[PDB]
Amino acid sequence: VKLLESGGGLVQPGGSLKLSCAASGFDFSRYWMSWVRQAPGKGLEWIGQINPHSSTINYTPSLRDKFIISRDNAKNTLYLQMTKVRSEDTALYYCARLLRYFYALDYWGQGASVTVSSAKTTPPSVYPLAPGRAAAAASMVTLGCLVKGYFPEPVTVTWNSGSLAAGVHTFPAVLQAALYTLSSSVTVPSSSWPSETVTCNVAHPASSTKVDKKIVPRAA
Amino acid sequence: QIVLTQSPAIMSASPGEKVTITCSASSSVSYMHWFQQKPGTSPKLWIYSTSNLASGVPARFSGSGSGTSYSLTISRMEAEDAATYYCQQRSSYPFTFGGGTKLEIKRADAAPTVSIFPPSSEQLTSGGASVVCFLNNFYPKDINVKWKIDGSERQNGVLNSWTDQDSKDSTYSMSSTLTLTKDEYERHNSYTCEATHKTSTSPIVKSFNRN
Repeated sequence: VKLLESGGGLVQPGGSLKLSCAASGFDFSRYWMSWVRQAPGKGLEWIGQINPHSSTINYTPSLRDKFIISRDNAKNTLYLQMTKVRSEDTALYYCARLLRYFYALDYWGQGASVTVSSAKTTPPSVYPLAPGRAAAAASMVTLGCLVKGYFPEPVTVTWNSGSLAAGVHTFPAVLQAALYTLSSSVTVPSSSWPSETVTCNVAHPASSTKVDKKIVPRAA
Repeated sequence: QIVLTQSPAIMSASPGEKVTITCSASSSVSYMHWFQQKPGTSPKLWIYSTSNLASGVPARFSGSGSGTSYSLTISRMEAEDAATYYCQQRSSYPFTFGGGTKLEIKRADAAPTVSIFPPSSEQLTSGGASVVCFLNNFYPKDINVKWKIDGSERQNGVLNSWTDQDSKDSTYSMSSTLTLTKDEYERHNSYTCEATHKTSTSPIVKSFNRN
């Protein structure tokens, strides 16, 4: 059983958009389906609900005129019409399966992210952070990577293309003017760096940018 | 639209601790449902129709209630139970969710490991300077970080970000970035990242000087 959402991305406020949820693994023509949304850093908000014949569809009263729910059992997909979107419509959009008819939302997709904003897509600057000019008697050494001034979320730091996993923290992004910033620390023993390559990988799909920043030691 | 109010809204619990989360309804409902969410993944059905555990949910869980007050109970808190729990009603349209309750696990106290980083030379070529400071792997999450330029405390342009509990060691981390204009950065000499945590009465201090 799988639910796959798609159709989301950056939208200007006042704009329109269309999510689709593709269902497989079960007999889609038999289930009431639902949309739930979650704003960033916020709780679940029930959107609506629709039956197998599209003869009874329920909404949260607000957004009942600006969101339209529909299904296409031949194509095994559920939809969400979004029109008149505003800033507060910025959320991750889940499609879910109401178990048989009565009660439970038992399966969920991963969500389709929607950012409602007139701010324009912006790639990050990516700065390597090597330690204080020195040589410590430290048995471990901590390196950092700075990802600054992008819009919108998300972004994706790895270290050595996902081969350095233990000892990493990736701090959550934070807004500022109209742009995000995050950083990711990683800690390794002194024996391994700088004798070995550690590299900050940062990809930002919304601007189709992907940049690598080797962490070399400081200089003069 | 029945409104659901959860209590408490955040709580830490030691392993083996009994945990109880309350869901209140503005008007009576006939059942309550509960969903578990961990960062990154979609909500998972936990308990449906008040006291029935969903598939895979371990026995230390249970639900009950009636009317306008339901609850979820973990008999013995476990590290893997640390998440956010939502209640949901399905006895009147529109269906509604509680605000959620974030549940964290307690562990031994831990002093942070503090690292400071001067601006990359590449950033300095652009006319902008960021001093970044990493406070890593501490418990509890309550922590005070301050920036001193030339020994003088600094408030503007500081930007912090904590990670959630680490899935490995249940510890917290936070980063603190002070952003300046490059012209400005080159005006001063010493730069200080200073952190005060209950694990000690002496603040942990990191500093560097330019040149």
